[PDB]
Amino acid sequence: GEEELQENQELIREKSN
Repeated sequence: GEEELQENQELIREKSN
């Protein structure tokens, strides 16, 4: 389905410290 983008925003979460 649409798991690509589901994951990318979680990568913005990881940008955290």
